[PDB]
Amino acid sequence: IVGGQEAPRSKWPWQVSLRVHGPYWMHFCGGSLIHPQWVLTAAHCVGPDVKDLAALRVQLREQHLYYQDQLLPVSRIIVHPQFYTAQIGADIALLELEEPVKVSSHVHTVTLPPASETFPPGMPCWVTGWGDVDNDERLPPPFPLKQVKVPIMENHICDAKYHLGAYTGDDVRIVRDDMLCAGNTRRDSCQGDSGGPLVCKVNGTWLQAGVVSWGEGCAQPNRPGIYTRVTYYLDWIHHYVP
Ligand SMILES: NCc1cccc(OC[C@@H]2CN(c3cccc(C#Cc4cccnc4Cl)c3)C(=O)O2)c1
Repeated sequence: IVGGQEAPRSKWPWQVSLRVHGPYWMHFCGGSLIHPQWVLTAAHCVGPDVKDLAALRVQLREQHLYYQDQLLPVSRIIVHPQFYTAQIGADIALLELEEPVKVSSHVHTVTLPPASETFPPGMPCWVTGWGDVDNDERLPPPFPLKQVKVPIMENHICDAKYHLGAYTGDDVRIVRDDMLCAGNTRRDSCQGDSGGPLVCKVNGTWLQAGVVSWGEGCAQPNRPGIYTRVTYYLDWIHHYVP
């Protein structure tokens, strides 16, 4: 997370950390709890190549990475079948936990948006994670969960931005309809936040608008952060999640 601050302990009870086996179980992506047994994340965190489930664990909301881990194994990794690269799209995946977790005020699910919600510029939205705090700058110990409020940019304006300083013809769409843009040169997600949630408060309820997906670096001019647009994948999600 670039900009913003440490999250208060009561916030973002759905945030999870994805861990890969090594000298220690290291954080490499975010996710969100959408059902007591299911985690939503980015396909690029776990694909397109099939990896060994044994080498993956999920950590539910904690204030600091690593201190008091309770790591959870995964029974299934379901990756959207359209996925092969983040720039193309369908950058979305589901992890089924081996057990359903218990929920409380401290750890619970996020609400998914209705098919119709567009998330227009000016909506209050936050992205959260334990990712880089600037380009090639990791989150320092003790690894607090960070949050930042990010401004939504309409897709067409984001797409135009992405064409500035680029050779790509204006009619070749880079920022696609199944994607969403947010952030600026002071506020953004970054490497290590991938797969985590962008949430917007709508009529008093937090809805997950986006999954952290890609962008050119972090907080760079004319290069807002790009998120998988959750509304586009609701039917797919509901094929697996009760
Ligand atoms: N700040 C959000 C965020 C969050 C999490 C991970 C993030 O990046 C992870 C990786 C790094 N990377 C990347 C690296 C270098 C250059 C480019 C570009 C471009 C471009 C420019 C103009 C027109 N067309 C195009 Cl395709 C893309 C990317 O795409 O994914 C970003």
